[PDB]
Amino acid sequence: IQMTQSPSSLSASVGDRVTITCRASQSVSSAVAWYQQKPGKAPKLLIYSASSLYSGVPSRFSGSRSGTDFTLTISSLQPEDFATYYCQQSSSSLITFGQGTKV
Amino acid sequence: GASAWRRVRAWGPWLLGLSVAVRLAWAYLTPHGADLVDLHVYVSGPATLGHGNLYEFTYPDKTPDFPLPFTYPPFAAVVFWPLHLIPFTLLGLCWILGTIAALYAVVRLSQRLLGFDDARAAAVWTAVTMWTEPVRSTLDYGQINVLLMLLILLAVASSRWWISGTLIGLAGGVKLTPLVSGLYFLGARRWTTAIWAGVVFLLTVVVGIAVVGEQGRYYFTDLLGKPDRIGPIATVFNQSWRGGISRILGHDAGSGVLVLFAYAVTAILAFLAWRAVNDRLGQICVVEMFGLLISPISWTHHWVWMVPFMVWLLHGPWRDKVGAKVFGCGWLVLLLIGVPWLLSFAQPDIWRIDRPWPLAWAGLVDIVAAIATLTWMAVVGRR
Amino acid sequence: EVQLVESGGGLVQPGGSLRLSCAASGFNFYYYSIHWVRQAPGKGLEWVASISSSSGSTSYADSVKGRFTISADTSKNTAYLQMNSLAREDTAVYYCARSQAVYYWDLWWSMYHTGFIYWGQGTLV
Repeated sequence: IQMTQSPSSLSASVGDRVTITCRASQSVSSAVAWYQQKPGKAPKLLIYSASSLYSGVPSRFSGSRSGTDFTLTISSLQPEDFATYYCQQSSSSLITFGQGTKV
Repeated sequence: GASAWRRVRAWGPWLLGLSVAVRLAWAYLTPHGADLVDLHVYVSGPATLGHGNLYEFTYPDKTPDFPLPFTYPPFAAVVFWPLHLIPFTLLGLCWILGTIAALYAVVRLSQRLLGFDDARAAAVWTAVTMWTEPVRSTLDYGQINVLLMLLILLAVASSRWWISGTLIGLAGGVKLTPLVSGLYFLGARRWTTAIWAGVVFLLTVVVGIAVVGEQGRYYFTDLLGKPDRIGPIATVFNQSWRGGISRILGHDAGSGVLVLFAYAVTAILAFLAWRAVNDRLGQICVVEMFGLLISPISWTHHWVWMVPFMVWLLHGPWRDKVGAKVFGCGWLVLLLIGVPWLLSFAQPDIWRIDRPWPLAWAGLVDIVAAIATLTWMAVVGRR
Repeated sequence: EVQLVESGGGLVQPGGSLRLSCAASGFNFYYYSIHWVRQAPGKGLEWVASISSSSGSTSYADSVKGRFTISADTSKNTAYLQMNSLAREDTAVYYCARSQAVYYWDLWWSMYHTGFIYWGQGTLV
């Protein structure tokens, strides 16, 4: 399954809502997750099933099903929330993380 | 001892195989083991179809004392008319195997719902719960309760609105008791699926009126699904609130004030219990635990929904809480032994309502266990 | 409380074998699916293996198919992933993560994991 995301470093300003696309081919229902990975660390899951955020993740985070397309939206980068974000489709057959996307 | 737990899990297929062999041997080696009073009713109801004597039908051949009637909805007779085309033994063995496979499949669906697939553990669970009082009662009488449980959990598992709605509607058309499962979909905010399930139930009513019409009618007016016609209300097997209250009373209160207060208190307890749960399996198990308590007639063989509840307790999100393990083992020891089955011997006859303190108070056993579980869930959720 | 520990991540010659090990604590493997995710330097995350640890079903990628065989160990709570004829381009940071697999019956079963809730530290294969 070919998979791609928004261009990396598509939102660098601090103090504004940021948008990102999670382009996915075929149809994976709502089996999409978004992760936060600061360099030199391990990714931290942000939203599961692409609709509900994880426990402990700031409530500013919000991902929504845009049809076959998927997006991740937050408030801003106030608390130094800068990291490379990844999104995957979990069809249980072949999981693909797509292209890496930096904040 | 988790090591022994793994060892017994690995011994699943060759424990479920043993259970099935034992059950099949017992049914077809002992007289009245394969009596199947409720399968024979399902076969002899439609067998009289087209002759105006289907609900006036009685079946005292197997229980001369109590003539078994055909109290099922007419849609059930429509669905069972094909059974009329199969020889009785070819259907009895098929039905026993079907109930067994439905138990295994429903255990597997419960495991899937909890988020893990385990064929070996599913086989072990089927073998262990095969002999729980509700399951053995269903197998003995041939009553279709494991099949409808399988249909309902298949509906719950499938997120597709049409599949779940149609399954729930058809299963509720066959029997009106599992209709309470629809309430879970109301709790799950699945309004469209609930609407479609109701529509399918109404279309099953229409099919019953079309096929079994002119002989079975006014099924909701002038009949009200009267509990008395189905069977004795006070017999200890009737573990609903009505049965136990009648035992402790000596006279069927029915819609009395005291029964209404119990209905309200169990309503609040079950609502709090559901509010204390977050996973699909737990929600449906609580909904069906409440349904088994509110329905006017809930025999022991109706309480097969406890098996998914024990699966939830011993594997669900609450597979750690001290109370969760305590109440799971309590339900296992209660059902595997069976207090109502043991107590049924004491009473003079299934039609006797007067009881002394022991035979009446001990008749509230499953009611008390269910209410204790509901209260525990409510308090642990609120805390 | 809940922690993930990865004791593997050695250096191997081009072609050979290497056994990653992802210890787990604070939860039961059988109740979750353990996944291995790799991230080569200068490139993004790439899924490697998605063992379920309950049904034992092994899922791993096409370029991973001919070089990996992910094991499991429920008794010791470890992943124990294995390679063979590796190191052509496999230099990465093989994380291990757990996930909750939720199923749906759309007339036939279709597993899908809810997401990798907990991740271990980084390895240096």
